[PDB]
Amino acid sequence: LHFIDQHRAALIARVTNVEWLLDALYGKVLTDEQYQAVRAEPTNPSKMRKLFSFTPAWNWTCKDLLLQALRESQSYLVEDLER
Amino acid sequence: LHFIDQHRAALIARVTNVEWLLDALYGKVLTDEQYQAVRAEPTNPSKMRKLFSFTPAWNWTCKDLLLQALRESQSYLVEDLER
Amino acid sequence: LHFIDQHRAALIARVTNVEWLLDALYGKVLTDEQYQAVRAEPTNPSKMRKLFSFTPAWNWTCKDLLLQALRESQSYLVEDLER
Amino acid sequence: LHFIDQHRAALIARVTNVEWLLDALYGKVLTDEQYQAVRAEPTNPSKMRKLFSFTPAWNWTCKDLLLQALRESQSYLVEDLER
Amino acid sequence: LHFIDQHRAALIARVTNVEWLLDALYGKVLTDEQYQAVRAEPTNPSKMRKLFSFTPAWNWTCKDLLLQALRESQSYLVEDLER
Amino acid sequence: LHFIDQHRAALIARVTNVEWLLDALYGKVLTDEQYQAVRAEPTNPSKMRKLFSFTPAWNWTCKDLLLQALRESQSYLVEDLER
Amino acid sequence: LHFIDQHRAALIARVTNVEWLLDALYGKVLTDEQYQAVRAEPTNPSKMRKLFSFTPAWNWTCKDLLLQALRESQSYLVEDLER
Amino acid sequence: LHFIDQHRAALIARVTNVEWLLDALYGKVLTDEQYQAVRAEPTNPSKMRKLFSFTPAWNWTCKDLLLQALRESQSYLVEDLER
Amino acid sequence: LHFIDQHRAALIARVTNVEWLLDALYGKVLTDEQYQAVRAEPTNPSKMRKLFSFTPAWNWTCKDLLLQALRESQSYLVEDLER
Amino acid sequence: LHFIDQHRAALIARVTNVEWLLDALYGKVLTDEQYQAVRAEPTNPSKMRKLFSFTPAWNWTCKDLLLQALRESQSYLVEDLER
Amino acid sequence: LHFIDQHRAALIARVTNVEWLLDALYGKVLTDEQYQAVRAEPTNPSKMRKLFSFTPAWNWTCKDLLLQALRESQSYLVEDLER
Amino acid sequence: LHFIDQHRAALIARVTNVEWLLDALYGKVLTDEQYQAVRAEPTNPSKMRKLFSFTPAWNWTCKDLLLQALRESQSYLVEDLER
Repeated sequence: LHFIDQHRAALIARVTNVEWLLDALYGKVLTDEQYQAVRAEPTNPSKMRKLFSFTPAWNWTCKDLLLQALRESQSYLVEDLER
Repeated sequence: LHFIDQHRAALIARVTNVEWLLDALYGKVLTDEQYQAVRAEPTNPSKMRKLFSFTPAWNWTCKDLLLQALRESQSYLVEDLER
Repeated sequence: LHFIDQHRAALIARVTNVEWLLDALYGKVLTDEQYQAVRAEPTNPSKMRKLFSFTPAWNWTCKDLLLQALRESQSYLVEDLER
Repeated sequence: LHFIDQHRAALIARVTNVEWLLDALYGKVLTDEQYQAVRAEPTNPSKMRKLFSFTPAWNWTCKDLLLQALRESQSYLVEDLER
Repeated sequence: LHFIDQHRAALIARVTNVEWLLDALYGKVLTDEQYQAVRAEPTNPSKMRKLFSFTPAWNWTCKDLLLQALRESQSYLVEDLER
Repeated sequence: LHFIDQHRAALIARVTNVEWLLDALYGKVLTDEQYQAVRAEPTNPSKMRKLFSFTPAWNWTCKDLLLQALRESQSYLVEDLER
Repeated sequence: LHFIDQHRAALIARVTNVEWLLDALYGKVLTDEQYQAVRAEPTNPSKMRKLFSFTPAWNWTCKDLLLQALRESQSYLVEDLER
Repeated sequence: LHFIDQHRAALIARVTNVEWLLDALYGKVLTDEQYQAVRAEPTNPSKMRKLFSFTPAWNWTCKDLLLQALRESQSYLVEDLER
Repeated sequence: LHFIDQHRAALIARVTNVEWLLDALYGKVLTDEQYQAVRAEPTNPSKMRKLFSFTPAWNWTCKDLLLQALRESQSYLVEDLER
Repeated sequence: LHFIDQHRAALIARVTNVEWLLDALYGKVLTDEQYQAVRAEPTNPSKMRKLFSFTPAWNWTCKDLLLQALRESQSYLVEDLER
Repeated sequence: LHFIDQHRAALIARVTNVEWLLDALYGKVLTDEQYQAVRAEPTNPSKMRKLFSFTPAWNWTCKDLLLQALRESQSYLVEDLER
Repeated sequence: LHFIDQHRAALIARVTNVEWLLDALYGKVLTDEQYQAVRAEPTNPSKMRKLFSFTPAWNWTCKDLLLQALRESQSYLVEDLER
């Protein structure tokens, strides 16, 4: 939701489990070519910036899916960002 | 159809899968040179503006083809725009 | 032949063994610089689009060579596309 | 079949016998280079993701072969996923 | 502030962490299209010149935000330029 | 409104997001040919002068639309001009 | 020779190796500035039209050099055009 | 805590019991795939650098867990670093 | 000085670092609009001709600044022209 | 200091312990993203060139830090280069 | 010297060690921005053409430096070209 | 010789002893960086393609050296390819 827009710069610089999020978003939010494009980036911040480059087309439901995936992956990161 | 004329400004700024639409429209609505010209643009809004520059010569059927490609590619963007 | 023009959009999105086709087409249909340019692309659809960008110069024999290479590489993809 | 497309995320994170599947699929579905590429990955999820990267070119028969190999190798994993 | 106007030539040629500054300025001083246009440039001086092309519209507060981002990113470059 | 006539010279020299304004005014205040004519200019001041050349035919509502587009695009430029 | 004048429209639309022809013609038929001007065009048809814009000043020998470069680069395109 | 950030370079080069720390952190700070990736490294400094690669997402509690595991495993190393 | 008026034709055809000179002369001899106009030219000779088009309004000091920038940028070109 | 600028080409081609230098420069001279970018390069000369790409922003103190790290890591290389 | 102008087309198409030449020419013939611009090209012929684009400003000494670097890098290419 | 050009596609796909050839060619035809770049590839066909990427700069003597190394390493492969 609005969480990933409010904490965009911190999420790019601190998310370390990106392949899990990609697997969670594959098929329903991400097409195969976007998945490949994200996976082809060198480093974690590069992958996160590439993933954020697709967000303008998303509605609230896709962002909620990403937030739920983040909660399942890094529960401590979300609590740190909220706090 | 009239959908791409009513939501032109939002479609230019929010469509992120342009190569898929170009592949869908190739041969039927786009020629090879127009395809190359669109692909030569730097950013996604530039590509969308270049593609929209060809629309004055389209009839209802070509716009329907573009709308069907958009529904297949970004189903959430079309629903967000309609809603 | 006309097969690669009739199934262009499906071939860009589904071919996964591109280096084998590049090796097969090297020297007779592809020059060294075009080979390097195709290899420089990040993902498989990007490589396929780059390879297709050279096809306007080809005659029927070059397209037949590409089709034979595809049949030797992915026999199931060609049969799936034909059916 | 559609089983490996429905349970992709769970199959990536839970399959522990990848070499057996590779030997089962060698020659019929996987070429030698793809076999080497899959075997060159560090971890089991990396190998599974690399193997899944080749699936867009497969038809129903190749996926059925993979599912039969999975049933022969992990019979409890398939039953867990089905229920 | 006036600092980025006084040291424009040295800032174009010596800033090497541009993506961090772009993330810092995104959403407040830069729109999405301007962010994409800056990120589409080949080299660091090209990115810096593209970013400086937007400065005529900025007031003092935007330049202060850029200067604070620079201090957080390259503390040694700012001190070297001041000294 | 009269704002764009009072600050004409400063608006020509300082507006850096012209394509967004063109998209906002398209269809309602600008025709297609005028849109292309404005987009064909090399530099930002040239584009702004070309856009201003059409203003003698506008009423208060068109200028209000341009002002609202400016407020949405560069809120800091409008505040700097007013201050 | 007269070949490039009789097949001008098809040569503009089907030549895909333009940099090789430019390197072949450099120094003898093209000056440095003309080479830069041709190379600065976005797409292949644009490059070929820019190159053809210089031909009114050529004699038979320059066109023969261009035809020899074409045969060395694309033997199948020339054979297709002749056939 | 800040202890593992203050002594990062010394902890990379001197920790010799990495499997014990991995077992201590498994499930609560480390997922299965990250555990596998760390275990797949050749040497102890390589494993420690891979483990440190995941740290940017951690909060104070995760670092405290790592420090407590270090105290239980190497009491002499922590005392040597503190002095 | 008179050096750039004596060697105008050779300077137009041989200077290859134009953006550096533009940055050096920005603010002091060139305005923002003139900088944009020079930068918008396609090739290096076109950029140098556009830059030379502004020289009729320059005094000795501006030409001295340009000559000093040339010596800092291309020391071998100036020595070759003098020799 | 000016040592790493005087012996840049020899330092790129002869430094074999790059991870130690990266650990020594982490935090105070290198940010996390730059650290990852350097570590993501294939070979030692590639890593050295990537590290040198960040040097334009450094002052004398950062270069002195790098030189001291080099002295601690390779004492024979520095003595060979000086002699 | 005149060698690199006489064998320009063969040198663009056959030089495979470009980064060594760039390191050899850095700081004396190439500035940092030109080094970055050459380094940002995709393929070896693209890098060679980008490097050759800077040659109009060079005198005999710079070309001799490039020739000496080529002889040290590829001794067999120079001998093959000479014969 | 021309042997490694007549059998390029079979040599890429069938050579299994690449380190021996690299050791044989080190110093005389391969520089240290090229040796590292070839050794950094994942699979045998990747290593062979990387090695072939350096071939355009070789003369007949270098190719003869590679052929002699192949004959010493694989005698059955050369005999199979010849017949």
